[PDB]
Amino acid sequence: GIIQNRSIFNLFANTNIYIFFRHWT
Amino acid sequence: MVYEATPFDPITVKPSDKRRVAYFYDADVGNYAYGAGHPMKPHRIRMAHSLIMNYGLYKKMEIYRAKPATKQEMCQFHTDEYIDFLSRVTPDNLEMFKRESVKFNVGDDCPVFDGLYEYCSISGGGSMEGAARLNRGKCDVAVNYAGGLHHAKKSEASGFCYLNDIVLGIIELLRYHPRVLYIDIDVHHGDGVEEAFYTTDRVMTCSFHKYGEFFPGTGELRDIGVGAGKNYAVNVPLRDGIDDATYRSVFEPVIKKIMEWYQPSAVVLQCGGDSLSGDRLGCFNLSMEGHANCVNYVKSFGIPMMVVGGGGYTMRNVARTWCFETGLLNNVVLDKDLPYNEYYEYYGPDYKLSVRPSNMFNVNTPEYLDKVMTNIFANLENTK
Amino acid sequence: FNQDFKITQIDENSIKYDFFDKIYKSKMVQK
Amino acid sequence: ARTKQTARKSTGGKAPRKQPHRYRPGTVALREIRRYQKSTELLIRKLPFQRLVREIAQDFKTDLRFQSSAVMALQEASEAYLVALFEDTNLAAIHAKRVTIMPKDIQLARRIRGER
Amino acid sequence: QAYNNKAFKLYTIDKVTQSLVKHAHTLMTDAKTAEIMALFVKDRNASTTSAKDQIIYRLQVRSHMSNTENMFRIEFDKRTLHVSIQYIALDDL
Amino acid sequence: DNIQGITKPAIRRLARRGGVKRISGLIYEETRGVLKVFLENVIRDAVTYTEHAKRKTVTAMDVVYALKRQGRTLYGFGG
Amino acid sequence: SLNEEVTFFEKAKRYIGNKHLYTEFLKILNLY
Amino acid sequence: GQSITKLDSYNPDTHIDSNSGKFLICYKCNQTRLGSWSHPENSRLIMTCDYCQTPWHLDCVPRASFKNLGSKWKCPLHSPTKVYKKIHNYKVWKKQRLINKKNQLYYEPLQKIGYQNNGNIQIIPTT
Ligand SMILES: [Zn+2]
Ligand SMILES: [Zn+2]
Ligand SMILES: [Zn+2]
Repeated sequence: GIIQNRSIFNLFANTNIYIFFRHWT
Repeated sequence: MVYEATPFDPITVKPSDKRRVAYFYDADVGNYAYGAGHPMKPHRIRMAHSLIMNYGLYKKMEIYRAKPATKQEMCQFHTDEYIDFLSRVTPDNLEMFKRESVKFNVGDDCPVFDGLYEYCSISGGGSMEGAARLNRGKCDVAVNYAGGLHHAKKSEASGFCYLNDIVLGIIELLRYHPRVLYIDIDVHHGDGVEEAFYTTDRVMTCSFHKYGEFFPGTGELRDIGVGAGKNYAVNVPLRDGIDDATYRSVFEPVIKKIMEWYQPSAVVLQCGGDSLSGDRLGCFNLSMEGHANCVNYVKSFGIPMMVVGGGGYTMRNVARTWCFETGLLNNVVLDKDLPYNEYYEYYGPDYKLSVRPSNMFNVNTPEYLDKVMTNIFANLENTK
Repeated sequence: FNQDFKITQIDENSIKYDFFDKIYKSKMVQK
Repeated sequence: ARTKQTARKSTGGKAPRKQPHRYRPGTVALREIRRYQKSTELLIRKLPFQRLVREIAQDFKTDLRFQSSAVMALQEASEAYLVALFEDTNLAAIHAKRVTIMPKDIQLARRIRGER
Repeated sequence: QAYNNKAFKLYTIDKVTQSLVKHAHTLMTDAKTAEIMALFVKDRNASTTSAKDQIIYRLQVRSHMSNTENMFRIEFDKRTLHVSIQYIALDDL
Repeated sequence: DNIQGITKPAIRRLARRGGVKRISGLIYEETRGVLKVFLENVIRDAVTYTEHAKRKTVTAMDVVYALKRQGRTLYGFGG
Repeated sequence: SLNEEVTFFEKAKRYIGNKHLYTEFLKILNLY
Repeated sequence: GQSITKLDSYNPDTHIDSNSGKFLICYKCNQTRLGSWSHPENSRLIMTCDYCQTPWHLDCVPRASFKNLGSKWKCPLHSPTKVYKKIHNYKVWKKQRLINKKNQLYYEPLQKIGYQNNGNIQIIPTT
């Protein structure tokens, strides 16, 4: 189940990085 | 699956739909004023007309001064006592008529100015002569901005309206036409005209109005007429801030379905300028293109029509949209650069023909208008 | 006279039985 | 037949148009005699007082801004004037075998004070 | 005047950029917050990862902060730069 | 109406500081008029002084200056 | 066929949710 | 910006219950369209019934106003107090008015099935 040359990248975050990213968007 | 979200297409005239246009204007209409603090101003009529003359639109149309209506001719719809009170009341002898002031709703929100009877006579005469010229075939489009009093009723004055000239015009149309369709794009509901022709199938009254806690309160979707006039009174309730694309995608399917289902012989179009953005009492977000697209779309059907101007309480915007609508009826699109008129100082800061819409929320969701137009289309299936 | 405006104390099962009874009556009388 | 109009409305329906322990009376009063006498803060809420000055100065000269310290000077001066006048009134009352200041008690004080 | 009131959402550009700046400042200078971004750095820089790496990265992010906090799965796809954000607050516990 | 802003309980507070134990009810509205006419004397002079300095703003200095004229000096605000 | 007929009422009650709305629903079914 | 009409601005503090903090789920669509303040046109207006507090979207029940003044707004789920039926003239039925507890008698039928109640009933729990 190895996913080589991946294209979908996941960022797991708390409320701080989420609110920062929401302000960026 | 009835409402479709479509962007507002640019207004294009039809060169194969040339219409003989009759213009009804009495130079006196404007010299009448409801009051000092009052929003309704008949002065908007002559700055609209000054834009007609200075655009050179009088060379493509015939200007008429309709004979003012007498007492009886007004009594074709109203009672004798109401017209008798209207023809006799002045601001001087207001204390001599106190019972009739509250009986006929005249004195507050419909004030007594001393040119009241003459103003009503000019409006009613303009509407009736436009209908008469449509009957004899002397013109295809009759333009009369002197009237539009769609809130007036049989024995009362409401909504800054005293003589319901539109009912008189539809009455004069009914003597030669079997089916007359009345379209009201005024932001208020055409309660007087709909109430007058509620029980008849000869007149279909369609009103595109804001329906909230707004004047006159009538105009629920379930109001479809009683008796023989059942499903012959279409009410289209709208919310605040409807823009040009939304109003077009509501107006064109409903009027198209009425056209191919009711099949009228004459059309009365109430062009209330209070549907425009920035109005004192209106709450819509229509630009002048959005207001005039209704007039251009109803012009495409070829039915002999009577364009009658109604509301509009900011004089500059209603004058500009009436000039654009009148120019559209001559199969021309007026350039967005105003000519020099005597009221040029109103149209600042750009001094152009366009009425700019506000950036306020179009809260008329597609689901609500889809349900509204679905029930309207379902009620229209019985009008064949 | 307080007995004229007496509120009937009914239950869910009785409403279910009455609704079923009356729909079956209506359906088969029209049939 | 005398008649009068009160509706003041030529037409009706104007809205639908298009246009427990309890102290004896006085003990709490003397307690907050002591409270407002041992205290020095300013008893007429400020904003309301400032406004009193704007609407009343307007007459002598429009567009007259007031340094903040000024409306505080008007307050102090006004509270000093009224506490002095109210001491005198209480006296003008305790004079007439009574314990309740009344308007007359202050139309007099001001006459003897000569401020009238 | 330039945009015919269609640029009203740009009236507070200074305040929103200031709030973004403040959020970045408390983003690096908070305990149990900067190591989450360090784990994001290790996940993004080291590509060719299987699923099991993604779950252990998820619980390793979870173990950094409190048990009552909210997780967010901000998915990015190189093709199309499409950022899907998913709410898994107290869901993987 | 800004005058009615000088509220009853405030006039009661002034009476309490003044040592009054029972205030008539008709006093409250007498104290307004007396208050007004007095302020309307100081502030008048406060402004004469103001429009003598060609100043458009008034100062607390001009206020205590108008009090000195009236007679009731006020210490604590300058001068 | 039979099972849906006997199971219609309490599955409707489950779909209703609030007991006041189900009370008014039973009132509707009684008025009919 | 803030009007009793709740139509001139985006107000997301109407999908949130005040005393519970949860989301007012509309009855018909089973959703709360709160919007996102970056696409406020995606937010559907929601009102609550004035009797049973059942939240309804402005589009699920066809309504353009919020019913701010006048009569209390009634959601479609409530049983009518007045109905007209066709004789095939007509017949009308009006529900009895509420009576204070000293003059109101609640009685339990002995007959369970077919008891002709006037339509004025009370629901008891089923045991
Ligand atoms: Zn109108
Ligand atoms: Zn809904
Ligand atoms: Zn409800």
